[PDB]
Amino acid sequence: VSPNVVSVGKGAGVYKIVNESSETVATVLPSVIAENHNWYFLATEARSDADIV
Amino acid sequence: YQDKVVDVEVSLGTQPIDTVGFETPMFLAMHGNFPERIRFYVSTAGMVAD
Repeated sequence: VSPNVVSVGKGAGVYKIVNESSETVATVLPSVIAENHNWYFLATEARSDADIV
Repeated sequence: YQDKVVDVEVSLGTQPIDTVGFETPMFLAMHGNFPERIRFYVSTAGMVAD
């Protein structure tokens, strides 16, 4: 419930965490590189296909 | 009659000249982002700005 901030993480047990987002990697990446370009390895949390392509 | 004890002419044969370049391509798209007819870009980050 905004403006509160919530973060979820793993403990004991067998399950997985999936996060949705109103944005997409393609539309977000240009802003990041525009703000700061001091990195070389690119990794992403988006797991599905087009996000990787 | 002459008005100089010494006179010197100097001529420069170093004039540059315009040349054609076989590198830059063009893509004729459909949009209204900018008013002029052509824009040059050096990276996609520049295009995303416009």
